[PDB]
Amino acid sequence: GIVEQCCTSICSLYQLENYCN
Amino acid sequence: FVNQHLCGSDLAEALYLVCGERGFFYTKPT
Repeated sequence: GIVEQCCTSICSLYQLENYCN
Repeated sequence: FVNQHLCGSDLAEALYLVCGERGFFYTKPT
């Protein structure tokens, strides 16, 4: 997931854009 | 927006600022 992978790790807008329409 | 730590609120607030009204889904992890 992101709640754990994005919190335990850092993420750039790119990853973000992969979780929205 | 750079690449900082995404956690709960920030997670939504971060997507809230990239999609805002675009509607961003952040389903829960396994």
